Amino acid sequence: GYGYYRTVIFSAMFGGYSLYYFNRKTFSFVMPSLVEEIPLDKDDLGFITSSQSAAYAISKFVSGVLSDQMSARWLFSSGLLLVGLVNIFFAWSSTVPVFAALWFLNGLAQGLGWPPCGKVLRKWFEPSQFGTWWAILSTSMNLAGGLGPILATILAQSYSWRSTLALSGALCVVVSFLCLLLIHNEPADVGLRNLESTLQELLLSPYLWVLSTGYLVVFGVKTCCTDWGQFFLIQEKGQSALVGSSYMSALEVGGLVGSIAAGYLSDRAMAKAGLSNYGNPRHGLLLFMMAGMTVSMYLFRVTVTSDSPKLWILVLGAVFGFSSYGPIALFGVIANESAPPNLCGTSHAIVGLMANVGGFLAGLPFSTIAKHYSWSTAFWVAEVICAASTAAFFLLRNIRTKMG
Ligand SMILES: CCCCCCCCCCC(CCCCCCCCCC)(CO[C@H]1O[C@@H](CO)[C@H](O[C@@H]2O[C@@H](CO)[C@H](O)[C@@H](O)[C@@H]2O)[C@@H](O)[C@@H]1O)CO[C@H]1O[C@@H](CO)[C@H](O[C@@H]2O[C@@H](CO)[C@H](O)[C@@H](O)[C@@H]2O)[C@@H](O)[C@H]1O
Ligand SMILES: CCCCCCCCCCC(CCCCCCCCCC)(CO[C@H]1O[C@@H](CO)[C@H](O[C@@H]2O[C@@H](CO)[C@H](O)[C@@H](O)[C@@H]2O)[C@@H](O)[C@@H]1O)CO[C@H]1O[C@@H](CO)[C@H](O[C@@H]2O[C@@H](CO)[C@H](O)[C@@H](O)[C@@H]2O)[C@@H](O)[C@H]1O
Repeated sequence: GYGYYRTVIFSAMFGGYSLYYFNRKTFSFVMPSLVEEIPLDKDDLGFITSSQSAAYAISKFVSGVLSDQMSARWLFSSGLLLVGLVNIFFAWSSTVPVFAALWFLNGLAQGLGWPPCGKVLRKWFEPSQFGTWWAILSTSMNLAGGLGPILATILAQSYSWRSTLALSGALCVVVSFLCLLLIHNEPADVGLRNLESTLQELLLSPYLWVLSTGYLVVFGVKTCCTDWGQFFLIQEKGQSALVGSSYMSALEVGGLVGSIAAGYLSDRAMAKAGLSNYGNPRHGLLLFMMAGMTVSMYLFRVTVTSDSPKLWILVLGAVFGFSSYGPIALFGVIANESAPPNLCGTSHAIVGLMANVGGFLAGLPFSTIAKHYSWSTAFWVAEVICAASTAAFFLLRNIRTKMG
């Protein structure tokens, strides 16, 4: 009788996470029609966004460490209420400091979304199907971000800005009780069945640092290419400004399909596996996609000129997105799967912590080296770094897998 329970649990988690991500960018969704009532500038916008980003960055790690002990049913609902209440309070106030102080709590509550879902997925679904549903659930954020602007446009036309956030908060509070009532933390509670590791042992496993370095390199390269690619294409390749938007759209469209396909293929690879404590069945795609990333970077840098047509650029962007948005999901799955059953949350939190520094590296230093020599001089550096990391991961493949 696993079918009904799995269906209802996944539906509840999908709706809950869609609402969590929708109630995170609602400020940006309603921003246009908010300056006429309260006169602001770009500095206030930066202040609020920075406060939210810092709060989210801290809360992700804190929640990831905490969720290993507290229930994964009383977090996924408490965070959603808090988000809804903060949204309502934002709706019923109009001044910069209350906005800045409320959005900090918004981010702090937003940080409590994923770890409970990951824990429930690990302790409910099969070990050979844990990557497909992970990838499918990850697309709720994409769906919310792609459909939200349209709903905001058709809603704020017939109402005001304070008339939208109140409804969003009411919806969040209403659905919080449903997600609390429907989610079962473990299959043993109902009456079904499913199938000694200190934290120091987790911190004393080389595989964790290998995964951390891989995630750092992949995320840094992706951030660099998705940030300064338009500037490279508009100031060195002599292309029209129109091709940048198409290039980014192709990159995102390819990335979504890449994530889903990587999840499904890695899950399929596990069925035909001679389970052991050495190696990893998901390592084939964790290397093939990185090689594809390097090849696509080389082709984008070398064989692109004003003579090149639009189709070539679109294909290159799609291939780069397909090869770039997959290894991130695979790193997440591997870090949340190769850990002791009572320490899944901590390992994922430590791996994800290694991404803020990657973003910082992909930020100002890249602009500095571009300012000193050129854009191509920095893209070549990124290329060689990625190639060296791919090689190093290639030789270091049979390292011990099970942490602890
Ligand atoms: C108890 C703390 C203990 C640590 C102290 C060391 C320093 C701590 C600060 C580091 C940290 C929290 C640390 C988390 C917990 C650490 C626990 C580790 C324990 C190890 C055992 C906050 O770091 C900064 O975040 C910046 C906000 O961005 C702010 O700088 C201001 O903004 C600057 C430009 O951003 C300007 O220069 C200027 O406007 C300010 O300067 C700062 O106020 C804040 O300090 C990490 O924040 C990072 O989150 C990521 C989110 O992805 C952010 O990436 C981006 O964010 C958005 C734009 O940023 C984008 O929209 C988003 O697309 C992109 O992803 C990063 O940018 C950064 O935000
Ligand atoms: C099993 C899946 C179930 C179905 C759900 C998932 C599939 C739906 C995907 C929807 C999708 C694909 C667009 C092509 C559609 C064909 C796709 C084929 C499948 C569908 C048949 C829409 O992507 C665009 O959709 C547009 C609206 O249509 C938005 O325009 C807006 O509207 C204007 C006025 O309305 C306004 O001026 C203005 O607000 C916008 O300009 C764009 O903002 C949005 O990027 C992807 O959305 C998702 O992609 C990711 C990429 O990482 C993006 O997240 C990013 O993360 C950071 C870095 O990772 C980025 O730095 C950050 O910027 C971004 O947060 C977002 O894009 C996210 O939302």
